[PDB]
Amino acid sequence: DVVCDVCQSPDGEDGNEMVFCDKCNICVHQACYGILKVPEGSWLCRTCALGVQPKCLLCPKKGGAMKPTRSGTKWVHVSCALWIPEVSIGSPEKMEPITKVSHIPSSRWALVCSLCNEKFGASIQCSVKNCRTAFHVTCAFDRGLEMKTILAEEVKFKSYCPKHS
Ligand SMILES: [Zn+2]
Ligand SMILES: [Zn+2]
Ligand SMILES: [Zn+2]
Ligand SMILES: [Zn+2]
Ligand SMILES: [Zn+2]
Repeated sequence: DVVCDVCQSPDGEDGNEMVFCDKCNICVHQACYGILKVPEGSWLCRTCALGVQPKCLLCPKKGGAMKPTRSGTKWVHVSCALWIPEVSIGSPEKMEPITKVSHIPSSRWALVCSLCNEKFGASIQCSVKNCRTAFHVTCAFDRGLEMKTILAEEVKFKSYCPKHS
């Protein structure tokens, strides 16, 4: 039916409802996109409100829930910012801005996404400890890899290559 673009979940919660953008028809949880209060009527995402189609600094995928850095001139996928370790979210409840992008190591910038083979952006790797297979977060989602947020002794983000999914 309908799924949240960030976490790929179809179910809402009390105080964490599914909200739809009036223009691009995208769907996001309150907690996933930083919506503090359910709107009284229609609602717009950030890029539709600004009227721009920015490219993600970290992956080659176009469209989807994106948030801006402190500058407001650069944009990053919420999923990419969540799943890439070195990236941090300025506000954990407003879900913005996307910061510490400069902290991504050169070794991560050097990884080639095994799914699209586009030497652009930043890729994460398989959660299995010896699996060096790398891929974009958005590519991992679109291709259909196992992408879970599990609760350990603490939320841990697990992304598994096709072989280990
Ligand atoms: Zn969500
Ligand atoms: Zn929109
Ligand atoms: Zn991205
Ligand atoms: Zn890719
Ligand atoms: Zn693997």
